[PDB]
Amino acid sequence: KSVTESFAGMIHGLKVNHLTDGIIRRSKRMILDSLGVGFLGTGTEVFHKVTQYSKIYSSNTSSTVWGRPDFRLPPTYAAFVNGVAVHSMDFDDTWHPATHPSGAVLPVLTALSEALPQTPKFSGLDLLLAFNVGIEVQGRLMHFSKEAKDIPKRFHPPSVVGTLGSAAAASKFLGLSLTKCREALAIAVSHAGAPIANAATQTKPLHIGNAAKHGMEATFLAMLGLQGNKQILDLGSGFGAFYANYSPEDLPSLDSHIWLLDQQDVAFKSFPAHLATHWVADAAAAVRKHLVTLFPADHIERIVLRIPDVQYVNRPFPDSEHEARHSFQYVACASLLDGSITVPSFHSQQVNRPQVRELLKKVKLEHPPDNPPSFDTLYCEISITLKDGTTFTERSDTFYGHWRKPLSQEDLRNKFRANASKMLCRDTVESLITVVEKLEDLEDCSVLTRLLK
Amino acid sequence: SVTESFAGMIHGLKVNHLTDGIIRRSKRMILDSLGVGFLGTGTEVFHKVTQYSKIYSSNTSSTVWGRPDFRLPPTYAAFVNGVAVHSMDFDDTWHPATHPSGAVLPVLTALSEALPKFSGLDLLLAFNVGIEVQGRLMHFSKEAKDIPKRFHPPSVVGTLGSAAAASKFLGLSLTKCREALAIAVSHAGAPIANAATQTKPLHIGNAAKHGMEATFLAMLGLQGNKQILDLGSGFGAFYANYSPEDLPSLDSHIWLLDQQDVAFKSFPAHLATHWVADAAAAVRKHLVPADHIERIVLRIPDVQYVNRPFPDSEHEARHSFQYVACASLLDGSITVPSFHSQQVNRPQVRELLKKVKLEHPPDNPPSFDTLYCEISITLKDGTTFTERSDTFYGHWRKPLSQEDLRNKFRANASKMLCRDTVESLITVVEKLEDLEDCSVLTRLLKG
Repeated sequence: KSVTESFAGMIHGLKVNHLTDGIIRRSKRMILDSLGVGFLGTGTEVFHKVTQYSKIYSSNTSSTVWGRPDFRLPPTYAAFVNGVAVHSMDFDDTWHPATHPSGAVLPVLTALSEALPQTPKFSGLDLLLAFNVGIEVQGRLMHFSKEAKDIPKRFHPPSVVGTLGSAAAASKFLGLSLTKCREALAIAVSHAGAPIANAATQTKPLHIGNAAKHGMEATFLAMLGLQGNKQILDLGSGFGAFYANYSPEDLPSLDSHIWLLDQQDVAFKSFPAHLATHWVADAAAAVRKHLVTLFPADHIERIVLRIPDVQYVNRPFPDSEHEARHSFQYVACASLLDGSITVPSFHSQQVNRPQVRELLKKVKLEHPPDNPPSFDTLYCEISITLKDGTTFTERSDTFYGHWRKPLSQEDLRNKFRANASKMLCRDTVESLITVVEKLEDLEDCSVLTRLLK
Repeated sequence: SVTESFAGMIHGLKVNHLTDGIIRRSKRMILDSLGVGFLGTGTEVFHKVTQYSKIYSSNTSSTVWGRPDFRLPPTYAAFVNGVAVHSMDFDDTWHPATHPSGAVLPVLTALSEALPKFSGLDLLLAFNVGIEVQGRLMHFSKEAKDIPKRFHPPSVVGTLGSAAAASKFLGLSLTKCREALAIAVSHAGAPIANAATQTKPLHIGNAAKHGMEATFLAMLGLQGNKQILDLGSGFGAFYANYSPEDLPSLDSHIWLLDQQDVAFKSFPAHLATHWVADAAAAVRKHLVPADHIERIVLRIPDVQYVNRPFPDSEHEARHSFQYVACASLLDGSITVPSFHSQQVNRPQVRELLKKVKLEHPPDNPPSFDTLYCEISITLKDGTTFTERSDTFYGHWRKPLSQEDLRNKFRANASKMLCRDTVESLITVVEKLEDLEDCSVLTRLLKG
């Protein structure tokens, strides 16, 4: 047969009986983190704009807009705005090969659980199964091109593999047949193109939104019988259009299948910025220990960041939240000036402080050959020379939260608490934590969705 | 920057910049698009996209061309109407390769209805702005001159052209036009493989839809990359060897449509097969005998997604060099019903399809501007006949006359509309220049 048919086979064939306790732990962590960052993102300008746009549409079915119990959107637009919320602050999870896999799946399954209830109630295990199918389809697909393991320079993966992950999760959750799962994937491929250039702008979050949206839309068109190319995932003129040196492979038998999450964990972010800057901040946080026992900003000779050549996060003078989130230089100098980087660190009011500008003017980037542009092998080394000639240097190979040194469950819960506390009552936050941690045992998925408002 | 140059051109151009040529050609393009859309509203693809779209409703709405019994939001109205226009791949063709009219006209129509007076000149201005933007974008990559092999141009340049036309028609500021383009870029990716199947029409639909959506998001103030058209990591992500250039100053600007006409199709198939049919129609003149032929050799470029020696369905038949050749030989002509399943899988067609050999000489590159088709038929007794078509009637080198294009419109639109309504549409489009309000044209689409 074909690789495309293999993907349809994996989506259709996988059952709750194939889920492992490891992927269930990782899935519950991913879901809790995604909900927290979404709730936080509901306060952004981007989420406001996408909800003001979406509100003009209405349907016979509708779904919750996270944190805002006063209005509902069609399931498509609800998933759209919720994915925007999770990716509104570049604060959701990161995986390897490079993508942001949770934001494109969870809002879709939530909207479907509300919008299209099955005659048998949806269970937490059904949500986990569809979630892991989407997470598996993306990533399993990314291993068909080596460049997917590097930080992207052409297309933004969450719009490419995230869209097909959405389609796979929706097809699984609703219960589509083998060939309709295939057709949902083939249709989603024609909704999957978006460039990396918009990463530093107000548009970037919509890459998750549409990824959540379009996949669902493809599934709907697949249910109506709309057909696509039977070999869309193993043609260079099909899905392979998004990757250089595309090299697809058949999927393994379910008897020999191993979930990707059981072998490759996700990284969780501590502050809302590009993952590469999490190395920068860490290195900066170390070197500041030799300078501060307030930072002596008035008399610093220079700041040197040894960091790989990722141009779209090379921003010596960012103006907005979004540019600061994609700025090596701002993250380094802000960590040096304040002593830590958190959410308010990326407010444009804070980014444009005169101390930030004067210290920022001193930041030099250096790209040594030994460190490649990849979240798995990237490092950051920071050197600060004083006007008196003294030079200090510290290096970060792995930061707390990276898949090599993951956040503890307590720290991930506390991130969730701090984020959700702007939208949810305390008791709602604690109950939602409980429900997600015990999601595998949840007889009725409604319990989770009813807490998102 | 080039991006700012596009925003400048879109905002700056006025009705007074419209030329006699681009108006004549725009009226031809619009009439053809309406006819082919009405024809396409009877297809399964239109059914699928309207059964999907009907679930959405908004404060404003717009006409569904073949189904006046309900209304859609202008977004979904443009979606399904563009689908109808591209439902059987019988839209027009332009150079560099794209299908620029199908992605633009439904958007301007839905906007004139949903979000009100717009004049025929305002419609023509926004339409030509979209067409111009598509042309200028395609001139930034060499492969745009060729028949596509990775992305489907109407989903890439058509999306930004739609966004430009919508932004122009609604009246967005300079920077909001720029932002509409930057947002549209993030909605613009679709591969050529789905060209050979039932999904293909949606590439126009989404191109009409997403462009409009981008404009709406721009109107709300959503920002994108201000130099999206100057980055290979931006719009250039869709092209090999992307090399953008500034647009000429309005002091020296020339419309592209005024220099490069569009080709109009005679039968619903990929434009390349229009060479094949023409050549085939010639060679049978020396024969008119399906059972007396040794072989059929069809010289034609290496375009794999129209290389289907044994098609299964409607969509493969529309993308089959071999089927077009064999149907032309058997019937003497190709018409719309020629692509029905019972006509594709008939035994005479199969007996000839088994005989078709393709040859790809260097003289044939995969490009609509330099393509030719040469067909040779050898009989079992050794007799060989050869005929060649370098340009077919309807190609921009031999464009369809007004009589033939009007008759195409009549034949197609009459499937859905009362023929007197068809004549009224002929007059209104022919006289669009003097039309006080677009309402007159859109009312005729109620029928």
